[PDB]
Amino acid sequence: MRLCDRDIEAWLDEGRLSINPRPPVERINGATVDVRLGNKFRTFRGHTAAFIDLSGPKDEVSAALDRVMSDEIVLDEGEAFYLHPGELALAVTLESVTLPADLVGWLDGRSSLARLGLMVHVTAHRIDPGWSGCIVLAFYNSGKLPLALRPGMLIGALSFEPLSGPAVRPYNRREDAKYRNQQGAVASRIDKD
Amino acid sequence: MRLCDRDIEAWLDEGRLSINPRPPVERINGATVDVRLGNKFRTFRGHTAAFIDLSGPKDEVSAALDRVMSDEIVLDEGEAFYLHPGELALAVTLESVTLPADLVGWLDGRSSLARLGLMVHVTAHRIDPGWSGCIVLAFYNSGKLPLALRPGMLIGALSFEPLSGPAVRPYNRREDAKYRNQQGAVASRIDKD
Amino acid sequence: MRLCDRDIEAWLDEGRLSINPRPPVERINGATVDVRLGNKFRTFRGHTAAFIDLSGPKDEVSAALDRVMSDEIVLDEGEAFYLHPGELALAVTLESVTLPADLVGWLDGRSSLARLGLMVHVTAHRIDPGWSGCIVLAFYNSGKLPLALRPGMLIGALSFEPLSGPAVRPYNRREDAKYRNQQGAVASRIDKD
Ligand SMILES: Nc1ccn([C@H]2C[C@H](O)[C@@H](COP(=O)(O)OP(=O)(O)OP(=O)(O)O)O2)c(=O)n1
Ligand SMILES: Nc1ccn([C@H]2C[C@H](O)[C@@H](COP(=O)(O)OP(=O)(O)OP(=O)(O)O)O2)c(=O)n1
Ligand SMILES: Nc1ccn([C@H]2C[C@H](O)[C@@H](COP(=O)(O)OP(=O)(O)OP(=O)(O)O)O2)c(=O)n1
Ligand SMILES: [Mg+2]
Ligand SMILES: [Mg+2]
Ligand SMILES: [Mg+2]
Repeated sequence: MRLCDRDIEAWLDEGRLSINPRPPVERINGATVDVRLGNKFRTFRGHTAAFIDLSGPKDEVSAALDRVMSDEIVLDEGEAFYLHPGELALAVTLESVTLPADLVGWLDGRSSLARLGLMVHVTAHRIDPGWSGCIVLAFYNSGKLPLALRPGMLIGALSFEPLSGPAVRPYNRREDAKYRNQQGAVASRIDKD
Repeated sequence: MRLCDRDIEAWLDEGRLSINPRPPVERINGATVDVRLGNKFRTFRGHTAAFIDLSGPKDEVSAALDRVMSDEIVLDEGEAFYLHPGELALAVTLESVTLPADLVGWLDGRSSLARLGLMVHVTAHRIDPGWSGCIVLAFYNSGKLPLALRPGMLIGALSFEPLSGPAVRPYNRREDAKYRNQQGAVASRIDKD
Repeated sequence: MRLCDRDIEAWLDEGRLSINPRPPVERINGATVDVRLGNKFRTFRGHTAAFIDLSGPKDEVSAALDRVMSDEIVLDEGEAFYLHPGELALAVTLESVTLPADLVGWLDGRSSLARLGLMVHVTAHRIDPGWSGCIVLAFYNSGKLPLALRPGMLIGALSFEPLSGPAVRPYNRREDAKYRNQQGAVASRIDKD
């Protein structure tokens, strides 16, 4: 079961969840809240490493991640990020989202973007109970044209699903959770497994 | 919850939910209804533009979309569409689906297709409450072999999820909704943002 | 509605849902159970066929699938599977999952893996009511770096959703279901449509 729009307006009013800044009524409809693109990005520098050993020694993996991740890219007023075909890039939502322990969220892209090949997640679209922060986007252009991405554009949508009860280990309280406090286009922390 | 098969049917029998043509009992099972491939398609003509400015002047964006989108391709009797690796294409379901205001739908592909790299959407698989029309598919072949797609084949599945209450702004009543009355392989309408 | 962590443990304790071997308490949190990577894999040999006719004559599609699928790869001690960008591969979960008729499951990847371009499904991530078996993974590396995959690593997550009632035609009792008794990195069986 997903919250319908009116109830998404209720839970937000009651402080039962937060979306900050709160999108206006034109962006909350059906069973979703549209979210917008942030202004921070990250690309990959493949020429500095041969591969990433996903569950290899913690040192080697971290040293490798730091080599291949560009610094954070902050776009000027007016400026675009050009996502070319076959290029993976990290980005972030403009909105911070905060979920309570008895709610899980789900990130969709958009059908208009799908029809041009833009994926807004790479089979990871769950926003956990107790989550609090801006959502990091993993963009991939699977289409035939480069796509200019500009801060503020509508980039996806969130839907919300009550859990069967409150989670006993929500994200804000789990010791080995990787992405609390995340505020920009944060790189993989697979090294922390 | 999602509706189980008997409850999917019950909803079809009451007429709230509607699928046209209605698939037989052999294609409604577990918590899904199988859907089939239509006969309309669209490809991209990248050579006529440099890029698409997703958030750029409305006039630029439409003019560019019209140049890159092919003529609808209509396949007659057992003609195939050849989806080659790395090629994004648009297609449609054979079935029209109509949802009421208190229900949201979700499009899956198929495991058998996944194992050959066929994606049936590009992180956009929500069918909204109030939606009424054929579903546009954004195909991408991520595998190593070209795949021949024929009309009538089983291409995906739908599951259905009651909302917490009836949506106040369902898709059929919302004024800036892009894809009401969708009956073929309709191209992106990101220009109408 | 998804089961929260305490409710997942309760259903495991009841036994009609089951995950063998059962992951410890550290791996069940929020609304998910983490799953791990198994030791069996498959690649494609494209050089033996021109294409696969998804709904062409049964005997010629079974012949083509047998020619393009490698036999099963079983990795030796401390050995890795190297997933190069743009290469599709099949794998399997370490865990066997068994769901009852009144429950559907959903496979996520991981945000840490998404941020390096690793997809763990190809728009097919529904685990059906009545399902029983190891889950076959369709991996694709959409990133810039090859990724070394080692058995035992955390590869994804499962969430669980009660159905409106028990399915009348769950997966275990359905005569044209393709993937019961599924043990390794089983190849597409699209030829059985
Ligand atoms: N594979 C898909 C997914 C969705 N849709 C349809 C069903 C939805 O109810 C509708 C809108 O989905 P989105 O909100 O993701 O699309 P947009 O945001 O691009 O359009 P809109 O401005 O109308 O919200 O399009 C479709 O035809 N094919
Ligand atoms: N990543 C995944 C997703 C699903 N499955 C399994 C779980 C499902 O219960 C089953 C069927 O999934 P689909 O209906 O998507 O696959 P098909 O339609 O190709 O098979 P079938 O004809 O049996 O419905 O396969 C899997 O092993 N790995
Ligand atoms: N597109 C997404 C999807 C998820 N997340 C956030 C929301 C989740 O609550 C969190 C964790 O998601 P995963 O469990 O899939 O990520 P990991 O397993 O890699 O991290 P962890 O070790 O914290 O479980 O990351 C995000 O920023 N962007
Ligand atoms: Mg929308
Ligand atoms: Mg199926
Ligand atoms: Mg996780």
